Amino acid sequence: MKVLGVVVEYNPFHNGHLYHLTSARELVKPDYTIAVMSGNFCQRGEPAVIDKFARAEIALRMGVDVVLELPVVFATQDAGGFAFGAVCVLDATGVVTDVVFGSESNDIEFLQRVARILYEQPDEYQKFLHEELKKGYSFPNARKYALMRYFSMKGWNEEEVLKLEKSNDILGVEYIHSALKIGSNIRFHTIKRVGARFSSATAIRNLMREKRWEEVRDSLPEDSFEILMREINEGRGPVFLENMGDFLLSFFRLKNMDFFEKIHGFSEGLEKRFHVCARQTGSYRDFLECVKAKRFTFSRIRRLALFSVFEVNKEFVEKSNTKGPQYIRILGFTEKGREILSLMRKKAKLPIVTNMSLYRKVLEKTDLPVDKQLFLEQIDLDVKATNFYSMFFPSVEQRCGERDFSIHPIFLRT
Amino acid sequence: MKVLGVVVEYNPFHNGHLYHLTSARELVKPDYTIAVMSGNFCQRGEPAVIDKFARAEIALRMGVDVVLELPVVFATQDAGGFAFGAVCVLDATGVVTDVVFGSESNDIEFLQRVARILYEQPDEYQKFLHEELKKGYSFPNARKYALMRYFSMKGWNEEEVLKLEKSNDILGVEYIHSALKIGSNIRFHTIKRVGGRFSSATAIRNLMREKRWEEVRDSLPEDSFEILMREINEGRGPVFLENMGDFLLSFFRLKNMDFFEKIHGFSEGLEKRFHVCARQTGSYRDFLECVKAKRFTFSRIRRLALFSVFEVNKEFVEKSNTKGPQYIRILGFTEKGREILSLMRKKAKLPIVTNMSLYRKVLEKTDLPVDKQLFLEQIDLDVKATNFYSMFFPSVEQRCGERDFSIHPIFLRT
Ligand SMILES: Nc1ncnc2c1ncn2[C@@H]1O[C@H](CO[P@@](=O)(S)OP(=O)(O)OP(=O)(O)O)[C@@H](O)[C@H]1O
Ligand SMILES: Nc1ncnc2c1ncn2[C@@H]1O[C@H](CO[P@@](=O)(S)OP(=O)(O)OP(=O)(O)O)[C@@H](O)[C@H]1O
Repeated sequence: MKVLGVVVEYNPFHNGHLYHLTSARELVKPDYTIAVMSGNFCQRGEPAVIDKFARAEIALRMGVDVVLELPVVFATQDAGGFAFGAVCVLDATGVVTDVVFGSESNDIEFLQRVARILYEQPDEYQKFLHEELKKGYSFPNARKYALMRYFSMKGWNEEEVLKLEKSNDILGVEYIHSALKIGSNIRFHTIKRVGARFSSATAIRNLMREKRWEEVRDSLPEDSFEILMREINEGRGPVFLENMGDFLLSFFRLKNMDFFEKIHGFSEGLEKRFHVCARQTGSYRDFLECVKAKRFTFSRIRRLALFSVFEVNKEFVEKSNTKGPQYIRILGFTEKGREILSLMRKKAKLPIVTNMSLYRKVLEKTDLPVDKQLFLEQIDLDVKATNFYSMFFPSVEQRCGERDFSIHPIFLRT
Repeated sequence: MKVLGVVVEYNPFHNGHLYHLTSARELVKPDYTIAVMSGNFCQRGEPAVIDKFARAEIALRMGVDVVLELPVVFATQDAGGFAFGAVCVLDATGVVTDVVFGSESNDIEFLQRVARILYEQPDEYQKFLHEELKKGYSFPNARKYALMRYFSMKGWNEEEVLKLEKSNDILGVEYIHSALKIGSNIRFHTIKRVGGRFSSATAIRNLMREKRWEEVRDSLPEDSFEILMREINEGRGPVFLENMGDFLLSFFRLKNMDFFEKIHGFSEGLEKRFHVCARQTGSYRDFLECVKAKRFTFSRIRRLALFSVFEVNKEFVEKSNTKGPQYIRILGFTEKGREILSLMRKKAKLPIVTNMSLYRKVLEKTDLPVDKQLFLEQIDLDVKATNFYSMFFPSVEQRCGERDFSIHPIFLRT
């Protein structure tokens, strides 16, 4: 039988997301659909505008059967790490046969060809890559130029490689590359991205900031808007990066360069830039602009700020990017979802965590040969991120307790 | 020639402080007056309501000739550590002859008698203490009972040991004790504490919170009130603990018990209490009440919160409480003050820091047998505290830069 996996953030779940999910299901005709979803922080280094429990419920309402958390250590990395974590979780379920992602080109054959080269690492490609890195280009640029030069040597059209300047197709190549690395049999598919009625998740979050609520409503499915309003009515949203800005900036003034040198992703003089800009600027917005230069994107800097505040160190990320996620966290499922979750319990290659109050017992008793210390470090980060995030709920009445322990997986009858 | 030393916090400088300074000057008739003053955080675990540069200027205008900073590692400790740092700084100037402190008993002979016992550690006293250290008693209590039982054996009145339940006389004993430890020749004196026109510093900060400025005005010398208004009008005040509360509470959610176990001052299950209360409560006020129990003072809990965010570890404090402050930091001086500073350059036992941009050069060039690593760690903490505190200036425009480097010692002309 067929099971559709999808890799998602849903920050917030909007019409474009409904378009993807519906397209994916109609294309593949799966018996079940499983989503692996970023938690309370997304890949761009921002908080989710409402939390993962709310967004899990929306995913269920929109046609997902089971929602899994993509652990924080992957959810907040650049595309390579993000993709690797996401494919490991989907593959580890033991049931996912097909994955569909939105694509600018909608050219799956092109993406598979590129993923194969990056997987096999032919020496001519490596030679080109090394030269470009030596020339001082950043890895994404160097890889691009190296692939182009490789395409040319092969008598292919190198201009086709320009498709990899588009974010979603880059991610696509990384999903496929990850599946190749871990030996997964998952079939990958593209669907065409449309619009940016379809506003980007970032535009919609900006509409919320400006309190243009009618336009927000026009951008989201009804159940998504309803849950968004629910969270806002109870003071659990919206949550914006700028709400965390004074914390981040103040926290960096507590740290010296020695600290940042241990944090994953620091290189190219970024330790000194974090150290100096933290002391010379008075707001996180100004901080970001101070650290920012030609060779750094805002998303890279914002990711580094999250890695710093959560003390996500180099050794921990190295192990996570080698051994992968050590557990499957269930954020929610439907009555129909029970059926595929039951099969996962038989077929999964990682321990399944439903009841967080039990996760240490799950680890102690599992037959699966996981890395115990890595498991504990990974899930501790997931919990820490939730606990930190909840301090920024607008209403103080919502800031108590550990929501990973107090909120069980969302459940909806079918 | 006589130089009056005074140990002070001045948070803010009020009429009781003017009474003390006037009384001390009348008693000692000093040629010069040097204050050693807590920086931007005081001994009760709270931020100074305006910063150290403003309060140093107030001190000079009220008749102090030279203001020195009490380094943070001492300023934020309990009475023993606070006193030790303060007396070390004053003794290290090489010019201080007399120290006068406010006293509940105004009985200097008694305070001297108690410090002598603590310093000389009689056999009988040590026995009692070891007994009392068992039966679960914390040291300051076990000490009090050991002292009482000691007083009985010698045939003195043990009820008199209850004079040491009083805050100022506790400090008095510790100043004298510290002077004996380091072999200081400083003469200590008491003046009786008096108390309308006299409100405590805590009462005045609450008046400020409630915006009763006329009552604040009535509690403060004119120049003290004037500079308080200046800082407020210029967006550098007031600064209250509750302004830092969300930072502290959020920060504790980033930490596990292993972290608090390394922080100075943690014992008696306080690590578990910090950890659990941080996750169970939604505000720092609620956090503090959660941690509070009969055997804990709020001041101790508040101090521990400060040691936690500044990562003031057990070993760093143990060395500091052994070797003392490694530098004399000058916050301000008058014209008259320049004179005694000139003599200090010949007589001082620690390196003197005027220009913070030069402190590494000072440390490099000094012939004094300081601990260089400890010097660097102590002054790093002073700078960190200033930088952290400045993020809580009400005006965002005032939050940039490192004030320790941007603001030279205050110089007042006569
Ligand atoms: N307009 C659109 N058309 C088709 N597919 C889309 C889409 N928008 C998203 N998807 C697909 O929906 C899936 C989940 O999207 P995430 O939650 S990972 O958000 P994101 O893609 O970064 O959204 P953004 O910020 O608005 O660009 C992915 O396969 C998308 O390609
Ligand atoms: N009313 C008073 N009478 C006599 N001396 C006093 C005094 N108030 C302060 N002093 C003396 O002034 C000196 C500086 O006091 P800090 O700056 S250390 O403040 P603090 O004493 O904690 O003030 P509080 O919080 O208002 O009780 C000390 O020797 C005091 O004894």
